[PDB]
Amino acid sequence: LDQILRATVEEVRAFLGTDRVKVYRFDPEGHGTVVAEARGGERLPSLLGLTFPAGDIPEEARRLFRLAQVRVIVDVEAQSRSISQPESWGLSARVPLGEPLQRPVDPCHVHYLKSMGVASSLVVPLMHHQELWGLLVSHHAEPRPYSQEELQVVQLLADQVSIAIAQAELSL
Ligand SMILES: *[C@@H](C)[C@H]1/C(=C/c2[nH]c(/C=C3N=C(/C=C4\NC(=O)C(CC)=C4C)C(C)=C\3CCC(=O)O)c(CCC(=O)O)c2C)NC(=O)[C@@H]1C
Repeated sequence: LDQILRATVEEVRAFLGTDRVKVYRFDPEGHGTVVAEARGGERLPSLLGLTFPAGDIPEEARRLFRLAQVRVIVDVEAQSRSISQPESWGLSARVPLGEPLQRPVDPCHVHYLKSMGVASSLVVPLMHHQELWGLLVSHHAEPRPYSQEELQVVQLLADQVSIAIAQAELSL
């Protein structure tokens, strides 16, 4: 899979022409690693082989990817801020998403991206069945809204990729 996932990121970037796009594999201990990444004009350094700390994503946000499978970051210019709430109570996957066309990320995450030279990035999850295997994400150094039609291409492409993770898994 590590090999296939590598080629998958090469085709993805092409379709989305995104400067940088990487695949994120989720481990059972919460830790994840980068097994796929592509850079345009060496503009963005390589992070391949680097391990990211799960602490980067508590759990509430991670659930949304498995519950509603929908999350995107708007132009850091719009300064969108996110925060926790006492109401909590997450919504099941049985009921409709009922979420805004956009998702704000707390300031602590805003800078994290800014420090990465990212302004607007789309986060498409890679899952199979009821479990989550990994997470996909595209980085754009410029504002660019998404369309329902174009959204499917990528949103679907990811689903087609997540499916590869499942079928290929049987191999190993
Ligand atoms: C600050 C106090 C906390 C923190 C920030 C933080 N990050 C998220 C969520 C995400 N962060 C990323 C980052 C990445 N993009 C990549 O390309 C990669 C490697 C391939 C990473 C790791 C992503 C994709 C997410 C998920 C999207 C989302 O916004 O949920 C959060 C959660 C958001 C929230 O607060 O609701 C936070 C807080 N990092 C820390 O260590 C602190 C805990």
